[PDB]
Amino acid sequence: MPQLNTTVWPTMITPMLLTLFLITQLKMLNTNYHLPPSPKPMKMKNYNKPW
Amino acid sequence: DIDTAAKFIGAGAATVGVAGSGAGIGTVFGSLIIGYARNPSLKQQLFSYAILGFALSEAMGLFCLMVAFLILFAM
Repeated sequence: MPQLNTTVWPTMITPMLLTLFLITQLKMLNTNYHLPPSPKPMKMKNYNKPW
Repeated sequence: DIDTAAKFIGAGAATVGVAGSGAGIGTVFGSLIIGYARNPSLKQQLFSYAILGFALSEAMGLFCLMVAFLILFAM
């Protein structure tokens, strides 16, 4: 079983860490979801005429 | 050699432990059919439980294929 060849293990451990923990994560941060725009048509800080 | 020979019987025997996951997986995806036929509105929550059961079931199944290959090659 080549999986048990413990000599090239450091060749798999590092670039995974360089891919699972740095690169791919750095692409999810660049996938943002904005809150959808429903600005209410009812925003009027008004007041009765001067009386 | 008696060692190279016994490795074939030992690795062959430990593979029978996969028969447990063949049956356990059939029960999970069998109960998912029954459980979904009664409350189909929970389809997404039921399936979440099937995968958890499928994984934990097949987990015990691969522990056997572990020993099956631990004996055949790693020894």
